[PDB]
Amino acid sequence: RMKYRKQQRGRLKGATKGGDYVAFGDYGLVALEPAWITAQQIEAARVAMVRHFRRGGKIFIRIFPDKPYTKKPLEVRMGKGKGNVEGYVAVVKPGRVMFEVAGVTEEQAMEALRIAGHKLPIKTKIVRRDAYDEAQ
Amino acid sequence: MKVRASVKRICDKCKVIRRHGRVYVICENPKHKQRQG
Amino acid sequence: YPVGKLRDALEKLKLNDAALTFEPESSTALGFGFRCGFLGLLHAEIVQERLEREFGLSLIATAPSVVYKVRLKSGEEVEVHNPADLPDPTRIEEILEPYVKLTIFTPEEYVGSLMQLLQEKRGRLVNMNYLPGAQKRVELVYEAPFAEILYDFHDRLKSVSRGYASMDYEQAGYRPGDLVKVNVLVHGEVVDALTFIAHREKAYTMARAIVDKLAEVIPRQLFEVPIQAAIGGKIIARATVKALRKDVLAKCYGGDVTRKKKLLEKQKEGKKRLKAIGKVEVPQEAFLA
Amino acid sequence: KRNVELLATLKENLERAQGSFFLVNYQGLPAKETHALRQALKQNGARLFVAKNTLIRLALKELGLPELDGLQGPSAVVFYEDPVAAAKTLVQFAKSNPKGIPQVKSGLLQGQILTAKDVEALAELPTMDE
Amino acid sequence: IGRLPIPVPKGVSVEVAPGRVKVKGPKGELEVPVSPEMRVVVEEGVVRVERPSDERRHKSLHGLTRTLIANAVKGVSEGYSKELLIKGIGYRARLVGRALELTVGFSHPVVVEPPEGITFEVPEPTRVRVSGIDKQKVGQVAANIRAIRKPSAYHEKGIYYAGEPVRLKPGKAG
Amino acid sequence: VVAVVKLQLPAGKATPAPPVGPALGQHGANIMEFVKAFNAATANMGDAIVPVEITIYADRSFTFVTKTPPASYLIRKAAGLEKGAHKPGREKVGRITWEQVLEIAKQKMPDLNTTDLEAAARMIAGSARSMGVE
Amino acid sequence: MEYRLKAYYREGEKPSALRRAGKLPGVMYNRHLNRKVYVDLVEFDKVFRQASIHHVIVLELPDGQSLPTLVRQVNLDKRRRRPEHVDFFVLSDEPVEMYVPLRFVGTPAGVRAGGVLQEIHRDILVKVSPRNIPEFIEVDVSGLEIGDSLHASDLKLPPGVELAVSPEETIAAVVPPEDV
RNA sequence: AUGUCGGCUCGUCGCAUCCUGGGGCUGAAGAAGGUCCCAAGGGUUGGGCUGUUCGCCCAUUAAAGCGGCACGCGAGCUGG
RNA sequence: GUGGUAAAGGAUGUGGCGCCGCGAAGACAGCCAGGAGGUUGGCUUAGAAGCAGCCAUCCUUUAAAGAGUGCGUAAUAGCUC
Repeated sequence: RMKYRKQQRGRLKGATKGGDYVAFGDYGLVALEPAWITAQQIEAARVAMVRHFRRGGKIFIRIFPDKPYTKKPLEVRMGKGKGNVEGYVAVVKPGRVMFEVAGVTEEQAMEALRIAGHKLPIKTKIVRRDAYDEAQ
Repeated sequence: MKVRASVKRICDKCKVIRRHGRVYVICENPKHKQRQG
Repeated sequence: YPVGKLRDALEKLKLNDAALTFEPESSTALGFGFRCGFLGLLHAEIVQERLEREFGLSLIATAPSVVYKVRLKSGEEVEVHNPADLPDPTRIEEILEPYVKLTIFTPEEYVGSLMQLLQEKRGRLVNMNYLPGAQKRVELVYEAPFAEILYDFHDRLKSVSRGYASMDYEQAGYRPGDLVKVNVLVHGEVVDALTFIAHREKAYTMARAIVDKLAEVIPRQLFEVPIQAAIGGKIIARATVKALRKDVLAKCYGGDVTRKKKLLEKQKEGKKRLKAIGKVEVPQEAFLA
Repeated sequence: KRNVELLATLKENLERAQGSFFLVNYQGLPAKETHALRQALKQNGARLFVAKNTLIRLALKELGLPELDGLQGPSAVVFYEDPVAAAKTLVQFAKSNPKGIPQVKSGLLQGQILTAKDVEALAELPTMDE
Repeated sequence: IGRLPIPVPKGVSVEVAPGRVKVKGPKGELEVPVSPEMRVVVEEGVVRVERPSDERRHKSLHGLTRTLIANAVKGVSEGYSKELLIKGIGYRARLVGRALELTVGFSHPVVVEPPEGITFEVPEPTRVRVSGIDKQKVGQVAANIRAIRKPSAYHEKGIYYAGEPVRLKPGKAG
Repeated sequence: VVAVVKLQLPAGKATPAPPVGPALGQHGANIMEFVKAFNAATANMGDAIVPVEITIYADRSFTFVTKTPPASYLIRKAAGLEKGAHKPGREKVGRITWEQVLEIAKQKMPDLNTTDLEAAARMIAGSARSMGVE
Repeated sequence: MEYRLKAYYREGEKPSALRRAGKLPGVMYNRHLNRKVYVDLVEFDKVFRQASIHHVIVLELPDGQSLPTLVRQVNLDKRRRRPEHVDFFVLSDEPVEMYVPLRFVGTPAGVRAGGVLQEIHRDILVKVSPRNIPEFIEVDVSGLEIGDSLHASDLKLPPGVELAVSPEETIAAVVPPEDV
């Protein structure tokens, strides 16, 4: 997990549309139906990837956790104001592209992606360097 | 051996089969008799 | 194994049949001699049932024991080993076990299926000579451990070869091999420990068995004591007994998640305070033998 | 690619360098069993391509290029495509004649050939072991 | 392609009828029900089945038609029959008259009559094969008599078809 | 009987207890201990797999004049190939030039089918699979 | 090499309707020599994947006219992939937007033994090369070992005479998988 | 004014079955199993303790089900 | 009987799509028969003389070449393509 030194502790809640694009090693996943995504899901992800790639294959990470998440009580009646944290979601609106080479050749990239992105809340699609981009 | 979803073919010689709204995967090996229905 | 009463007319001789007496192991129930189980799987059951519903009373049925001839630095080797004399490895090295080499006469191909079974305790071949006379039958010789051949060798060997040929040990020439130690750490005060030998690391398939005894009705209010298999390294198994507790929060059926929170500390803080006075005293009651 | 490109091309390439090509039904023996006769002229001399094992359609239309003007004494069915031409045929042929005849049950019946210039006779090939 | 040309030599008396084509051989009149939109005509020995259109239905049914009528002609041509092979000493079998002896349920009045064009050739309890005519009711029967004790996934002991080598699992040990 | 079956073994030794065992008496062989003859014959020729097809027969066939060694390891024997005894044969034991390996085919091509023209790099080039030098 | 049927329209409903027809809207533009031109997808899309394409020069043929050009942009969709809007840059005399594919063909030393991975970094570069553009710049290295990453300095430029880039800059890298 | 726990008496219902049936698979020889599938027709006792449902505990038994039903049922009881 | 109420999921459902498959010197499934000889060890040689087990990337037949996938085991042996 990660997110150290936030400057606040109660972000609101929005979400609707945006994103990024390119592969950065060239087999990355990319989300379709957009959602929060907590760090737990990430440890599960990069672990499924790792253990499938000979426990060391090269996984660029990707997105990263930020907005705090909280239920607040235990079942206590709401009234008091909003506090505590336990989730720490990153937001992934569609088109965000998780970055996952491993030089691991062809299918294993694909398959490790199958597991990994299937260890996650949202339906996803597998892609790589393709329609390209350039500027300066 | 109902697994009522999944059904991923594994005996590899395995046959897949629809029939009466079901998807039995019949294999020459008995173990693989998966049935999502 | 008797449970209790020793001697009691050591009915050994009786009438013919590979009799047995004396030479009993201790560990945690002496029981004097542990013989009375020669020949096939019948002579043992028959005799055991004989004095049972004939003369003898409620007897035991423990398995076989060993010796272990460790080699403690500055002289040791033997030192008379006992299912409790475990002096750790401070005795320098080990070298204790009866590596007897028997001659199996398996013909046809009973070897293939048997050769794998003989691996009960890391065995090996010595002289593989094709029997003469003609064919059918055969021969076999290994160096298994008399400790891994005593109990469960014939009834299992006869099934692997349809029950053909025979088998006879030689009990000659000692050996070292891995042994290890396994002691069941009940609650946390450690008692008897039972253990075994850990020779070659076998407690595993036995640890998660002897320990996870479900706890002989040892709940004690709400001790929750965890029964772990303390052999000789941190922890091997992990058997924790269930506590008791009381439907404390069963009268405040109302609102406010604060009320049901108070009637929870008295039960949580208390359960711990108890984990000090008494521990666990559940030995008898038909041990998990 | 699909057409004459994979072996097919060279198939009648070197074979055309000669002028006395031959054919046989040899095949129907276990790989070793007629491996034993998979080096007849190859022992009788060297560099033979006996039992080339192309056949009809694969060479039956490619026989016209070859300009043997009709090697069709064996082209149908099984056809070893064994060239008596690779050797200078004479004494060596017996080393392939005994090899396909003496062996087994129906060791290797011949189809025909184009021995010499004119096509070899179906019987005369059988007739002239040497 | 290979969905139309049926050979029916012999001396057959096949003839079409409104979706209910018929066959008359040496002893059978074995029926051949079919779906009319496919439809067939036959002459001499050539047999001319036809495809109304190529949605998957009509093609697939087409293949039925050719197969089923083919089974008609081949079927009545002899009086078609299926091989069978009991094995494993837990048995006996005998023709008896118009039902089979059998002997393997140990309390064994395991009687079994032929139904129809079926009749039982009892040649050696180690064989006992059954005559019939139409292949599919031959199958209904072979299935019926094979319905009693065929598998023995450990050691061979039961009724069998022509015979697998018969897959096994290792016995009690070894 | 007719144990004249085909059963290869290891060249040049003595007690064949690890290979024989059920490859002799088991089928219906006879006697034992032509250990010496295995020495007396094959301890000499070809450290390149020189086993004599224990032609099963009355009185138990004898040794001497096996058939031939075959295998690539006869067709290119001048080496040994101890490598891989630990690991998957990294490197080493692979060169006495291309050349001593070829000159060794002048007599390392005993009995084989009819006879092909070459037993060097038109077969040692199958030892290209067999060895380490592809 | 392709063509590019011209279209008058500018901005409105039309580009959307055309995408509904499968037909990239696009641009012909160069040093203020301007026109708006509207490509069809599909084959022009294979063309698009032809790698040298979107890099190496591509020709296109508005009605019967001929022009050379090399793509300056491709607006992607974000909601999904697929290109939304191509931008061309036809070549008059001097082009400088040069978007050159590299072909480092590393000699073995790291990936095979130490297991370290040769991660591509910049993939493709920005140099200057008027109508003579070199294809695959080839910078072999046996420095796969040690976890070094050779920078931009080492390319040793073939007659495409310029490094626009600030010299020496991790053009291609290796990263340890678990450090050796 | 919507008499609130528990017991009795009566119940009927569903199935996510405890038994009874019917079948796959096995690391199933047989028997005893394990485990999932189809299965609601019937059956699911007698006690000790406590207000207790709950829970352990004796004796077994084919089993000793889980739930609904205003935590079923006080214009019908008891009221601990 | 979807319509006349639910997801991750899996599915040679089915209709139609734009690429991908012809090798009439004739593929595809079925076949028919041959599936290789030196192609046989590195360690285990208890077996690797492939398909116990921790590398074998080139020549023979060229039908193609299985460095060999598969049964299997002491290997082998006899078995798909």
